[PDB]
Amino acid sequence: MQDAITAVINSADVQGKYLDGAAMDKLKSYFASGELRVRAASVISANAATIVKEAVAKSLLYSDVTRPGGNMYTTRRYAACIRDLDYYLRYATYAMLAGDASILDERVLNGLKETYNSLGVPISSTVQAIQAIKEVTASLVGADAGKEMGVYLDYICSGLS
Amino acid sequence: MQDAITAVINSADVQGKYLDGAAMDKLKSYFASGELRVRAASVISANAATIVKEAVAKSLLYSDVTRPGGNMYTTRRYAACIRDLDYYLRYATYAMLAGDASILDERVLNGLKETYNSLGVPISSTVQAIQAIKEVTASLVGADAGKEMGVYLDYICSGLS
Amino acid sequence: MQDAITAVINSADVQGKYLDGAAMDKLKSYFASGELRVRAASVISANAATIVKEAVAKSLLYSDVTRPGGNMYTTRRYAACIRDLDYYLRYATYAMLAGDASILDERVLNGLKETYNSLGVPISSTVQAIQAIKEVTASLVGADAGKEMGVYLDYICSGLS
Amino acid sequence: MQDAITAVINSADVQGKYLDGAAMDKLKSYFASGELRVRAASVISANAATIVKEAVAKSLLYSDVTRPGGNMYTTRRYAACIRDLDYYLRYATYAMLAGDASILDERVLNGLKETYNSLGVPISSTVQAIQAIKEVTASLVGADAGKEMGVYLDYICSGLS
Amino acid sequence: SIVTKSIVNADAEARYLSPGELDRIKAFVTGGAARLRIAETLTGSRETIVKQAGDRLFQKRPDIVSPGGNAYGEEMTATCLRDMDYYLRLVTYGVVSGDVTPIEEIGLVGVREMYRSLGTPIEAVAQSVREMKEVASGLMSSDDAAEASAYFDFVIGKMS
Amino acid sequence: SIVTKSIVNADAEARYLSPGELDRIKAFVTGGAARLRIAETLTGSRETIVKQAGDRLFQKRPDIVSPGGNAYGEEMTATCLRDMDYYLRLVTYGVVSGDVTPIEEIGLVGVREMYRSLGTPIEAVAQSVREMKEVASGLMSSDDAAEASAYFDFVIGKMS
Amino acid sequence: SIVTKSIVNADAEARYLSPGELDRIKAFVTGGAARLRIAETLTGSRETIVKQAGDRLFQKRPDIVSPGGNAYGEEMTATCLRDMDYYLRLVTYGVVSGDVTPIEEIGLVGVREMYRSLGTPIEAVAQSVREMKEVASGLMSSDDAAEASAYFDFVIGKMS
Amino acid sequence: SIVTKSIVNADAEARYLSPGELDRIKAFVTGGAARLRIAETLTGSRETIVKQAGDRLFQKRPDIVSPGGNAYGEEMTATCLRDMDYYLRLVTYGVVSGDVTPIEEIGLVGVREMYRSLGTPIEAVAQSVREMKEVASGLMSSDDAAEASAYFDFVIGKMS
Amino acid sequence: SIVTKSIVNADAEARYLSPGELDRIKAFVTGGAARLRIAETLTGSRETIVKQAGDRLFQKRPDIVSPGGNAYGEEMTATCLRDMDYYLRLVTYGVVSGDVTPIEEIGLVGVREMYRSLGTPIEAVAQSVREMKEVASGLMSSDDAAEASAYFDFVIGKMS
Amino acid sequence: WQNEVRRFIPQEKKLTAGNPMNFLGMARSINPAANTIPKVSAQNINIEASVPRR
Amino acid sequence: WQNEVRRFIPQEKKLTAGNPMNFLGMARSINPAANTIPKVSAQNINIEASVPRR
Ligand SMILES: *[C@@H](C)[C@H]1/C(=C/c2[nH]c(/C=C3N=C(/C=C4\NC(=O)C(CC)=C4C)C(C)=C\3CCC(=O)O)c(CCC(=O)O)c2C)NC(=O)[C@@H]1C
Ligand SMILES: *[C@@H](C)[C@H]1/C(=C/c2[nH]c(/C=C3N=C(/C=C4\NC(=O)C(CC)=C4C)C(C)=C\3CCC(=O)O)c(CCC(=O)O)c2C)NC(=O)[C@@H]1C
Ligand SMILES: *[C@H](C)[C@H]1/C(=C/c2[nH]c(/C=C3N=C(/C=C4\NC(=O)C(CC)=C4C)C(C)=C\3CCC(=O)O)c(CCC(=O)O)c2C)NC(=O)[C@@H]1C
Ligand SMILES: *[C@H](C)[C@H]1/C(=C/c2[nH]c(/C=C3N=C(/C=C4\NC(=O)C(CC)=C4C)C(C)=C\3CCC(=O)O)c(CCC(=O)O)c2C)NC(=O)[C@@H]1C
Ligand SMILES: *[C@H](C)[C@H]1/C(=C/c2[nH]c(/C=C3N=C(/C=C4\NC(=O)C(CC)=C4C)C(C)=C\3CCC(=O)O)c(CCC(=O)O)c2C)NC(=O)[C@@H]1C
Ligand SMILES: *[C@H](C)[C@H]1/C(=C/c2[nH]c(/C=C3N=C(/C=C4\NC(=O)C(CC)=C4C)C(C)=C\3CCC(=O)O)c(CCC(=O)O)c2C)NC(=O)[C@@H]1C
Ligand SMILES: *[C@H](C)[C@H]1/C(=C/c2[nH]c(/C=C3N=C(/C=C4\NC(=O)C(CC)=C4C)C(C)=C\3CCC(=O)O)c(CCC(=O)O)c2C)NC(=O)[C@@H]1C
Ligand SMILES: *[C@H](C)[C@H]1/C(=C/c2[nH]c(/C=C3N=C(/C=C4\NC(=O)C(CC)=C4C)C(C)=C\3CCC(=O)O)c(CCC(=O)O)c2C)NC(=O)[C@@H]1C
Ligand SMILES: *[C@H](C)[C@H]1/C(=C/c2[nH]c(/C=C3N=C(/C=C4\NC(=O)C(CC)=C4C)C(C)=C\3CCC(=O)O)c(CCC(=O)O)c2C)NC(=O)[C@@H]1C
Ligand SMILES: CC1=C(/C=C/C(C)=C/C=C/C(C)=C/C=C/C=C(C)/C=C/C=C(C)/C=C/C2=C(C)C(=O)CCC2(C)C)C(C)(C)CCC1=O
Ligand SMILES: CC1=C(/C=C/C(C)=C/C=C/C(C)=C/C=C/C=C(C)/C=C/C=C(C)/C=C/C2=C(C)C(=O)CCC2(C)C)C(C)(C)CCC1=O
Repeated sequence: MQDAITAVINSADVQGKYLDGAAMDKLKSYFASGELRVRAASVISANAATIVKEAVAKSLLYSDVTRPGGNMYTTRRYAACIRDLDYYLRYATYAMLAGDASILDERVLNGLKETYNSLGVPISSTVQAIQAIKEVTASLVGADAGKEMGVYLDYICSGLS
Repeated sequence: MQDAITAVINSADVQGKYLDGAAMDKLKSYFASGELRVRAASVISANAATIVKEAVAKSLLYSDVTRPGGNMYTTRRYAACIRDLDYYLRYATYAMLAGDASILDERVLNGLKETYNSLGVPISSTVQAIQAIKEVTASLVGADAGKEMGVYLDYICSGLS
Repeated sequence: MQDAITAVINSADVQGKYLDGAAMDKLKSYFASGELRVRAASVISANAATIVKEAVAKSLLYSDVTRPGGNMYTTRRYAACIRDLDYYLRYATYAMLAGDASILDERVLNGLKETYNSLGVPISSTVQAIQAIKEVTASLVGADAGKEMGVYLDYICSGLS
Repeated sequence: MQDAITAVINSADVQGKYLDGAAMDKLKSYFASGELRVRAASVISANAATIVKEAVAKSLLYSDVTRPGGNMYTTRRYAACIRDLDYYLRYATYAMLAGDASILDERVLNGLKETYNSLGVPISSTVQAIQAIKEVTASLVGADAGKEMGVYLDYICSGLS
Repeated sequence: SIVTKSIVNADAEARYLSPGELDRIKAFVTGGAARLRIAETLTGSRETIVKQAGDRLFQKRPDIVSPGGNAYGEEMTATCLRDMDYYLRLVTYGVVSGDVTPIEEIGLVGVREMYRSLGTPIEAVAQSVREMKEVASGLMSSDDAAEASAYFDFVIGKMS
Repeated sequence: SIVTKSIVNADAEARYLSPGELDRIKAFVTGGAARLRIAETLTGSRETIVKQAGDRLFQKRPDIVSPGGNAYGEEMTATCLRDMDYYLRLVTYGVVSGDVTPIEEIGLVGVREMYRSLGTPIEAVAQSVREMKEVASGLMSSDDAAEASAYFDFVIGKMS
Repeated sequence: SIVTKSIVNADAEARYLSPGELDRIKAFVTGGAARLRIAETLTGSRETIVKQAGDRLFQKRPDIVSPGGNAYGEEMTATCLRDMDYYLRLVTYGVVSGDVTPIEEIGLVGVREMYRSLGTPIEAVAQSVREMKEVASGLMSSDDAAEASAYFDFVIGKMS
Repeated sequence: SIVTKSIVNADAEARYLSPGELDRIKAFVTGGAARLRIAETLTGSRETIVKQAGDRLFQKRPDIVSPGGNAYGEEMTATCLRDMDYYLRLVTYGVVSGDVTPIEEIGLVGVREMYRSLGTPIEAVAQSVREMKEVASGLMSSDDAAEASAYFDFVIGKMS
Repeated sequence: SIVTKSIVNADAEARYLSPGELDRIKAFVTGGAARLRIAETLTGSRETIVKQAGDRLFQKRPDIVSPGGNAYGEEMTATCLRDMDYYLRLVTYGVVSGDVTPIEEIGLVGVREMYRSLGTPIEAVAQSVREMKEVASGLMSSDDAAEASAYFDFVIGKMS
Repeated sequence: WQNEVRRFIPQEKKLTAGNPMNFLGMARSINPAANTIPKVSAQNINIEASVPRR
Repeated sequence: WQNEVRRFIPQEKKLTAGNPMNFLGMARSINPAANTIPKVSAQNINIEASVPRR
């Protein structure tokens, strides 16, 4: 993967030149983002299990998904989906801290659609769940940091679907 | 595609044997059921639109599917869903009249799940709509003809699930 | 994998209901067939090497596959055929004992088609060998008990088709 | 497909609401773009054959690409390359005048990589062709119009690769 | 969007936009300010507009709420009003977009199938949309009245 | 199932089922009448068995029903009733199949993860299953009680 | 006519009207006495049947005769009676002919267009035809009732 | 004419003209005064426009009138002047019509085949129409310069 | 210690420290005064924070101290308070060290296993440590609150 | 001592866009004037001149 | 004449096996006895001997 700083460095290195103001301004922008992103990461790592818990409780919990027949049925499948959401939250925080979504594609969306298709996972149900984590994390962290977390989670959902 | 008579004939041909006692009994059973199937098909042809209308009203109205966000929103999608239900009813009637599900297998089920996944439509909602069509048809036709239609409708639901 | 009992249990569990009269009846049918299944399984286990011996003798020996340059040339490859036929017989016996041909799908047919296509193994020749195995085992265990073995070997052949 | 205007319209409609302030400012931004996009489209329609001509003359022309072995050899393949460039330029103009890449990724990226691979097309040479298209368009449309055109052509290149 | 409309029409012939299409895009992009203004002027009066239109339609065609009627019940009266609200949102979308494409793609295509399935009278719903247009023209500016009445007229004629 | 378990063991060893395994399958299929009777009895007394077990659980561990506990409201008590119904059904499935693989595959692997996600006390869940075992033993014959109690004890031990 | 339909099918397949159709024509021509008798029965009782059919239809859908509705005016009701008379005469024609070809060639093709141009609730017309069928079935005897009901519910389905 | 183009589109869709077409025709009819002004200016200054553009084209491509060329000889240069006159009048027609239909119909369809038959360098003709574009823009107003430039751009692209 | 973590990472890389690691060491050695001050404040006030947090957790989860619970009983409440004091001391250790390594090595590795053996609601334990962090933040400076909350919150997440 | 009880049934959902609940109250306010039941015999109508001869 | 007024609410879907709706009535019938609210403030306990030492 690569953070926003590394993206700027790569764009400069492609031309093999030094960083100019057209990259200086974006570096300042990312640095100003900075403490906001790190605080959001801190709070998410704080209540890491909690967002997953309430998101599953609001989207999939007490529904046909967790009922027999639904793919959330059986404790094994339940733990599997919870582990998947732990993946999604950890990688979303990773992308937010880095400032770039490259980690999702290089780590998350790479083959995930096909593997869920092979497993017969409900893509729409997973998308709804991840959206639940998105809004729950937004409410837990605030407006701005919630917005970055939401955009990363929505990129995850778009790639998944 | 093959009705009961053609299915029996093709099975006997594939074994390379004449129509024995079992095949004759099956053909006689179909002949006995022929008048029932004809009357049921006539009734369903008379009340085809009303059946779909009532099933949709009692199963798929005033819910999230009808509301925006649901895949039945807009006149286009609602008409597509209504036409899907009409297709299900007509092909189930065809299968009932022919005494075999090969017509459904080759004209309905093949690719149905794939297209439904591609377009994101609610398979569960479609199954419930098929259920409601089943009760309406059973009420209109009677008990035994209702069960004969319902077995094929449930086969459609099982294939689509 | 799955068997008759596991098939009934999963059929009940998909809708989450307990076991009704129909499920108990199916289990009783399987228990009734259990004596025949155990008899055939023990006989086939005792005579496994022989069965493949006569199947190869009456299906493949003295032919293009065995001739030099043939896929069954090169004694390592002949032993590979013997082992593969033994695998087919053993897993067909597994399916016969279980009453369900899911072990064949998830433990024999899984990647076997691709294996043979990449290896240049004559699929039709293997199918003929399996048919000879079916005839030999049917003659060895009778017509009734041989019927199930033929059904499962036919399942293997159709999957390999 | 869709553009910015239809994007705001259907984003509102999916939630089933009227135009909120965010939609109003998005529409105002698109209208402000407006005449700039229409002027760029008019100049491109003026010199339609020009940009492709000098883009080829800059990047592909007089090279191993147009030499034997290279995919540009023979007048048939040369004119096929020119036709591909004309497709790419018209889609770029459409996407520019619309404000979204939906037209491209619905009319370009669908199976294009796989079809070019089936034809053994040089993806790098194609990307260079679109690049030369970008500079030739910029030199005739200006700075910001050329920049947005280059952004669309770069999206085309990313989809191609 | 007239943008996507002319884009599709040009792509049908596999060519860039004609002078007429580009000129109309010029006019639309220039008048987008007035278009959005009419957007607010119609999106602000939604409750009163639908209330007045439905109320007038009820005595225009009392059969809609008459016994054994399509919307005799209170619930069906409210449902008819909610359809009025949907169609007003669609016309707002169309007026803002400058093209009837949002109207067609949302609430016109297959609508005859919809209302034959539900038994509702297409002529009655057209009269309802006409009442909406009349109230909107009354409650908005003159030029904005004509601009919005163009799309109200389109939806009324197409659905009817 | 016992058949599936023996088949899996034989496949792991790359051999046909041994005569002892065939004898076990034969004995199971012969004695299947008793297992079907036990499953019938449990399914019949499903309502009362679960009600008595859940009630005795509630006065045995009132914390779960206490404020702050996991199942405080009547709705959460209903969720416990559904969970205990699930585990009773799984025990019946194990009884009919003659082996614990269906139970383990349905509701034993990852049960700790599920109850940690839900906040549920797995020890209290094991106690609930123990109470269901006690009530079933009361409702069954001694030998039949032992045969079902094998699977109840397996579930309880895996939960704990 | 059944003979005309068979001729059309045989011509489409380039056939000679196979015995499977010749025997049907023979049976129809032999049994034509009953069809004729049903024809005179319906012709004689056309007035009464239409009257109770209109009564039942107005009872079920009073709005259509309401001033909002299409049938209001004492002459729109007369026109409904007239259209029911046409449909009854058409059904008599179909019964005497043996097939639904005169039915569809007289009053089913474009009936939706006609009733849309007239504003009529075609579904209400279908309900009226259903009432006519029920009245005729009550007036006639069993098998004759089913024989007429074939054409009746054919027209019902086509109208719907 | 854009009116004819809109009518063609509407008749193809089997519908009355949409608000976009109505606004387009309204804008055209309101701008007809400026369009006629541009047409009158082009007609008045045709000969100077064509001569200056032809001389600029000669300077761009001297080989066109060089010995052995298509325009070589005073006859074959006067024929270029005549062709430039034809295309300028065609542009006037297109400007006064508002659409490119007359241009495409009289000078664009079959033009490549005609110039292949006559041996003319259509690329040179495109350069000539470009030069006519700059000359007319110089002789013409700035605000209408963009409008005339749109049609010149269309012709240059098509005949290129 | 943060220096221990940096040296471990450098050894794993099989070379000397990186500029980032040396920067971390320099910043930590500079801020050690503030860190030690925070640690001393928490150590001095420890009984207050632990006591208030325990009471607050008792109000939040009355089930913990209700009859039939792990914390129910005077000695059980004392044991839980001892656990609270141990974890506060561990957080002080983490604050002084600069890294969560001592926290994990002392009271987070296998804590799930130990509390499963003891039958304890580790989620309630996480709530207790949350209350400890809240009380410490309340009775500590705003600047110091960030550093203290970081380590308290790591503990909360690890044992949540 | 808040001790909030955790409910699994989805509570009464707020009236989202398009819900007829959102318009039921204002439909009440409109209060449509339902037409009275007409009194038409549909049995004494001599259908030979009541049908218009236009 | 009866003219059954169709209502806003969609027809309720039947309960399935896994739903707790079919167990709400059973839970109500059981009516578990909630534990009395605790009164332990803990302010009177010192962590020196209250913690057991065996
Ligand atoms: C007498 C010398 C001994 C003997 C030999 C024997 N062999 C067969 C049949 C076969 N022998 C082979 C062997 C090979 N195939 C290979 O690719 C290789 C690599 C060189 C070898 C060694 C095979 C494949 C067959 C059967 C297939 C075929 O023949 O095409 C027989 C006939 C047995 C039968 O039932 O047909 C015999 C007699 N047998 C003895 O008892 C002697 C010790
Ligand atoms: C009170 C709100 C919470 C709670 C706490 C609780 N803990 C115990 C018992 C023990 N806790 C520990 C843990 C540790 N001991 C150590 O030395 C360390 C190393 C850092 C730790 C983490 C241990 C070992 C015990 C057992 C006794 C012992 O220390 O030797 C109890 C009582 C358990 C009992 O039955 O004695 C309680 C109540 N329990 C809750 O429910 C709350 C979340
Ligand atoms: C949860 C949102 C939905 C759901 C899904 C579900 N997932 C599985 C199984 C797996 N999920 C994954 C996914 C990943 N592994 C990775 O490494 C990554 C990125 C780090 C991802 C996204 C994998 C690999 C598996 C299979 C292996 C495993 O279990 O870990 C299941 C069960 C599949 C099965 O039965 O074999 C399910 C059901 N289920 C729902 O109900 C949600 C909508
Ligand atoms: C209605 C109960 C549900 C529903 C339906 C719905 N379906 C589509 C689109 C398609 N459905 C099919 C399926 C078939 N077409 C056939 O001819 C047959 C053969 C028997 C089948 C099974 C197909 C092919 C499509 C796509 C093509 C089409 O034009 O219909 C839609 C619209 C999807 C879209 O994006 O347009 C809808 C709405 N949707 C629901 O929510 C109901 C539960
Ligand atoms: C000479 C008789 C005429 C003429 C020639 C001319 N050609 C070019 C440039 C190119 N010509 C080709 C043609 C081919 N390449 C192939 O592989 C094939 C089949 C084997 C053909 C027909 C190509 C590809 C080029 C581009 C350069 C290249 O080959 O890499 C030019 C120069 C064009 C420019 O702008 O550089 C010229 C002048 N011109 C005349 O007027 C003569 C009648
Ligand atoms: C030229 C720019 C580069 C190049 C490419 C190349 N393309 C072809 C052949 C085809 N290209 C396409 C692509 C499209 N057709 C479409 O309609 C669309 C979107 C509008 C696309 C992207 C297709 C379909 C073909 C084959 C059919 C045809 O001839 O039209 C070739 C020739 C391949 C051959 O085997 O003959 C080549 C060489 N190669 C280069 O070097 C350029 C960088
Ligand atoms: C009111 C002016 C007229 C009228 C309306 C009426 N409509 C219904 C029921 C429905 N109308 C629709 C239509 C749409 N729903 C959408 O989401 C959109 C797309 C944007 C449209 C066009 C639908 C789907 C229904 C049924 C389901 C639902 O309400 O969501 C009724 C009641 C029908 C019933 O039997 O329940 C009525 C009365 N009726 C008139 O007489 C007026 C002319
Ligand atoms: C009751 C005495 C104990 C208890 C139970 C409890 N469970 C839930 C919620 C759920 N339980 C499950 C469990 C399963 N699903 C399965 O498919 C299987 C069998 C294969 C099991 C074991 C699930 C999935 C849920 C979530 C809801 C759903 O059923 O879909 C609750 C409520 C949790 C909440 O926060 O709402 C409770 C109370 N809890 C205790 O404390 C008791 C010891
Ligand atoms: C009555 C219950 C329903 C109804 C009917 C209705 N029809 C008309 C007017 C005409 N009907 C026709 C044509 C036909 N009627 C037939 O039965 C057939 C036989 C094949 C045909 C072709 C025509 C042409 C007219 C008008 C001219 C004429 O009568 O000759 C009316 C009067 C409409 C008006 O405004 O004049 C009515 C009432 N309408 C309903 O609403 C009922 C559901
Ligand atoms: C016998 C005899 C006689 C002798 C008589 C004789 C033998 C007389 C001989 C007469 C002859 C053969 C004269 C030749 C004239 C040719 C000219 C001017 C060439 C023109 C071509 C041009 C300009 C080319 C133009 C070209 C250009 C550049 C283009 O752009 C297009 C191509 C093209 C090629 C057309 C006498 C009469 C003297 C009397 C005594 C006596 O004994
Ligand atoms: C709440 C809770 C719990 C706590 C539970 C608790 C508190 C349980 C405690 C229950 C108590 C207090 C039980 C005491 C029973 C006394 C008996 C049987 C004595 C009978 C005497 C006899 C017959 C003598 C008779 C006599 C004889 C014969 C004579 O000879 C003459 C004299 C005499 C009269 C004496 C648990 C620990 C379970 C779990 C955790 C938790 O939270």
